[PDB]
Amino acid sequence: KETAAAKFERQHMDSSTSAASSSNYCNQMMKSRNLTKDRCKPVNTFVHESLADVQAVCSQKNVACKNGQTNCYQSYSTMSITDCRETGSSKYPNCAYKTTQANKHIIVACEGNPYVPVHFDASV
Ligand SMILES: Cc1cn([C@H]2C[C@H](O)[C@@H](CN3CCCCC3)O2)c(=O)[nH]c1=O
Repeated sequence: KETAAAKFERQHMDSSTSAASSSNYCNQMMKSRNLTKDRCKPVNTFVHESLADVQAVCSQKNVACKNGQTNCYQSYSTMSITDCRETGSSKYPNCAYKTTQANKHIIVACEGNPYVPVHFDASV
Protein backbone atom coordinates (compact mmCIF):
# COMPACT_ATOMS: atom_id res chain seq x y z
CA LYS A 1 0.00 0.00 0.00
CA GLU A 2 0.98 3.60 -0.76
CA THR A 3 2.35 5.62 2.17
CA ALA A 4 1.53 9.35 2.56
CA ALA A 5 5.14 10.18 1.58
CA ALA A 6 4.88 8.04 -1.57
CA LYS A 7 1.54 9.65 -2.48
CA PHE A 8 3.25 13.05 -2.18
CA GLU A 9 6.01 11.91 -4.56
CA ARG A 10 3.41 10.54 -7.02
CA GLN A 11 1.22 13.65 -6.96
CA HIS A 12 3.85 16.38 -6.63
CA MET A 13 7.41 15.36 -7.56
CA ASP A 14 8.79 15.66 -11.09
CA SER A 15 12.58 15.95 -10.92
CA SER A 16 13.08 14.79 -14.58
CA THR A 17 12.49 18.12 -16.35
CA SER A 18 13.95 21.41 -15.08
CA ALA A 19 11.12 23.51 -16.57
CA ALA A 20 10.17 22.80 -20.16
CA SER A 21 6.64 21.80 -19.18
CA SER A 22 5.31 21.78 -22.74
CA SER A 23 1.71 22.93 -23.36
CA ASN A 24 0.96 19.17 -23.25
CA TYR A 25 2.64 18.68 -19.86
CA CYS A 26 -0.33 18.71 -17.49
CA ASN A 27 -2.60 16.69 -19.78
CA GLN A 28 0.06 13.94 -19.88
CA MET A 29 1.23 14.13 -16.25
CA MET A 30 -2.18 14.32 -14.53
CA LYS A 31 -3.08 11.15 -16.42
CA SER A 32 0.18 9.23 -15.90
CA ARG A 33 0.34 9.98 -12.18
CA ASN A 34 -3.19 8.58 -11.87
CA LEU A 35 -4.87 11.87 -10.96
CA THR A 36 -7.63 11.50 -13.61
CA LYS A 37 -9.02 8.09 -12.56
CA ASP A 38 -11.70 8.90 -9.95
CA ARG A 39 -12.37 12.34 -11.45
CA CYS A 40 -10.30 15.09 -13.02
CA LYS A 41 -8.29 16.34 -10.04
CA PRO A 42 -9.03 20.10 -10.43
CA VAL A 43 -5.69 21.58 -9.20
CA ASN A 44 -2.24 20.01 -8.81
CA THR A 45 1.38 21.17 -8.64
CA PHE A 46 4.52 19.35 -9.72
CA VAL A 47 7.89 20.39 -8.29
CA HIS A 48 11.00 20.20 -10.56
CA GLU A 49 13.67 19.89 -7.90
CA SER A 50 15.50 16.98 -6.29
CA LEU A 51 13.68 14.83 -3.73
CA ALA A 52 16.40 15.80 -1.23
CA ASP A 53 15.76 19.52 -1.88
CA VAL A 54 11.99 19.17 -1.35
CA GLN A 55 12.37 16.92 1.74
CA ALA A 56 14.74 19.58 3.17
CA VAL A 57 11.80 22.05 3.16
CA CYS A 58 10.48 20.21 6.26
CA SER A 59 13.29 21.85 8.27
CA GLN A 60 12.85 25.32 6.71
CA LYS A 61 10.41 28.20 7.46
CA ASN A 62 7.56 26.99 9.72
CA VAL A 63 4.24 28.58 8.60
CA ALA A 64 0.55 27.97 9.30
CA CYS A 65 -1.14 25.52 6.90
CA LYS A 66 -4.29 26.63 5.07
CA ASN A 67 -6.32 24.25 7.27
CA GLY A 68 -4.97 25.83 10.46
CA GLN A 69 -2.50 23.09 11.34
CA THR A 70 1.01 24.18 12.35
CA ASN A 71 3.00 21.61 10.38
CA CYS A 72 3.62 23.53 7.16
CA TYR A 73 6.96 24.75 5.87
CA GLN A 74 7.90 27.31 3.23
CA SER A 75 11.03 26.89 1.12
CA TYR A 76 13.79 29.48 1.71
CA SER A 77 14.50 29.58 -2.04
CA THR A 78 12.17 29.67 -5.04
CA MET A 79 11.66 26.32 -6.76
CA SER A 80 10.79 25.36 -10.31
CA ILE A 81 7.14 24.29 -10.35
CA THR A 82 4.29 23.58 -12.75
CA ASP A 83 0.71 24.29 -11.74
CA CYS A 84 -1.97 22.21 -13.47
CA ARG A 85 -5.50 23.61 -13.47
CA GLU A 86 -8.55 21.96 -15.05
CA THR A 87 -10.06 23.93 -17.95
CA GLY A 88 -13.77 24.77 -18.20
CA SER A 89 -14.15 22.62 -21.32
CA SER A 90 -12.54 19.60 -19.62
CA LYS A 91 -15.06 16.77 -19.22
CA TYR A 92 -14.19 13.50 -17.48
CA PRO A 93 -12.73 11.09 -18.65
CA ASN A 94 -10.98 13.46 -21.10
CA CYS A 95 -9.36 15.63 -18.46
CA ALA A 96 -7.88 18.84 -19.85
CA TYR A 97 -5.43 21.15 -18.08
CA LYS A 98 -3.80 24.54 -18.44
CA THR A 99 -0.04 24.17 -17.83
CA THR A 100 1.66 27.04 -15.98
CA GLN A 101 5.40 27.10 -15.26
CA ALA A 102 6.73 29.42 -12.54
CA ASN A 103 9.47 29.89 -9.95
CA LYS A 104 7.98 30.22 -6.50
CA HIS A 105 8.46 29.32 -2.87
CA ILE A 106 6.62 26.08 -2.05
CA ILE A 107 4.70 25.36 1.14
CA VAL A 108 4.36 21.69 2.18
CA ALA A 109 2.88 19.88 5.20
CA CYS A 110 5.27 17.44 6.84
CA GLU A 111 4.59 14.44 9.07
CA GLY A 112 6.14 11.25 10.35
CA ASN A 113 9.45 9.75 11.38
CA PRO A 114 11.26 10.46 9.15
CA TYR A 115 9.72 13.93 8.89
CA VAL A 116 8.83 14.23 5.21
CA PRO A 117 6.40 16.09 2.90
CA VAL A 118 2.94 14.56 2.85
CA HIS A 119 0.84 17.42 1.37
CA PHE A 120 1.35 20.30 -1.02
CA ASP A 121 -0.28 23.33 0.59
CA ALA A 122 0.52 26.34 -1.58
CA SER A 123 3.03 28.27 -3.57
CA VAL A 124 3.85 31.89 -2.86
C1 LIG B 1 -3.39 25.53 -3.68
C2 LIG B 1 -2.81 24.22 -4.25
C3 LIG B 1 -3.46 23.02 -3.97
N1 LIG B 1 -2.96 21.80 -4.47
C4 LIG B 1 -3.68 20.54 -4.17
C5 LIG B 1 -3.43 20.00 -2.77
C6 LIG B 1 -4.73 19.23 -2.52
O1 LIG B 1 -4.70 18.01 -3.28
C7 LIG B 1 -5.79 20.15 -3.11
C8 LIG B 1 -6.27 21.08 -1.93
N2 LIG B 1 -7.34 22.07 -2.26
C9 LIG B 1 -8.67 21.55 -1.88
C10 LIG B 1 -9.69 22.70 -1.78
C11 LIG B 1 -9.35 23.87 -2.73
C12 LIG B 1 -8.58 23.43 -3.99
C13 LIG B 1 -7.32 22.59 -3.65
O2 LIG B 1 -5.12 20.82 -4.23
C14 LIG B 1 -1.80 21.79 -5.27
O3 LIG B 1 -1.33 20.73 -5.71
N3 LIG B 1 -1.15 23.00 -5.54
C15 LIG B 1 -1.65 24.21 -5.03
O4 LIG B 1 -1.05 25.25 -5.29
